[PDB]
Amino acid sequence: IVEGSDAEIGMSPWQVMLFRKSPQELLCGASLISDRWVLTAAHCLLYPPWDKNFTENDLLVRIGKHSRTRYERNIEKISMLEKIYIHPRYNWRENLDRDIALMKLKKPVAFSDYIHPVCLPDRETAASLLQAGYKGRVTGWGNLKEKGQPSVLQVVNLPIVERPVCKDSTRIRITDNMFCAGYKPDEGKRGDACEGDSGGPFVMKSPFNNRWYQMGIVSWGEGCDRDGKYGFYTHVFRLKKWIQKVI
Amino acid sequence: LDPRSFLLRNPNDKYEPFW
Amino acid sequence: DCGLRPLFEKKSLEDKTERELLESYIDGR
Repeated sequence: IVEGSDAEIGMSPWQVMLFRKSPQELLCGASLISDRWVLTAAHCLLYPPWDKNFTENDLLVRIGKHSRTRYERNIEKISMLEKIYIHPRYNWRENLDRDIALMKLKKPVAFSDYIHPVCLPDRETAASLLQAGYKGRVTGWGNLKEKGQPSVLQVVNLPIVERPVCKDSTRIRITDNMFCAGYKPDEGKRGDACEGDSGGPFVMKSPFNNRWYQMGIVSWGEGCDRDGKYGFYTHVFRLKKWIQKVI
Repeated sequence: LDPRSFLLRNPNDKYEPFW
Repeated sequence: DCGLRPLFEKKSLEDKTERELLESYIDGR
């Protein structure tokens, strides 16, 4: 995350780190939606033109983290995936359309102060909050630009941008399963997701029940925090039937 | 087309990151 | 009991920026 801040302890208890077994290494972000499932971007597990195609075992899921590096001895939990499900119609060929994936953790993920699931939106919740101008929050241990990579979870709030502005910011074909966010050129401020933040949740707090909902998944961008450019996110609510289904 | 790449207009491809 | 943070909502504590969050939906100042 660019132009963010260090997260507070227990601010994002659903935040999950996708960790490379060997070479050990941070893959992407993710989110806990149940006590056995994890949400993330399909392209964190499957990107052929770059020969990326991780299996259930080349992987490890780390929950309740704060420090990007350290093994947080009695607060973090590690698990192994029992299976991965990529959206059958994920388009890594055209523009990262339907960039989604679940991970039936193989062993339960007992919760605690730093481990708690985020809510998945309902048609009405999505309806009232997914509006240009409404701010959302993205977290990740991503790049601090285009100490380049942080030491503790980063966080930043970004307004939703109207589809037309989003479309004429790029030459890639935007679909209905995406939405973009960030401040405008003139707005007089920045911030953005960046490399390493992918698969990370984009959340909003519902002013009606005072609950946090995952509206999107960090998918792609064009550079990091450049003027006239925006971050693209998977539209979680439009892909919800697919989610219920594999669950 | 990940966050860290660039524009597709004339040049129809790209390279992976590093570092 | 999803979306309710044990260290913030469950104890009635607000994080230092969820405030700049709630203010966007109604429009502050």
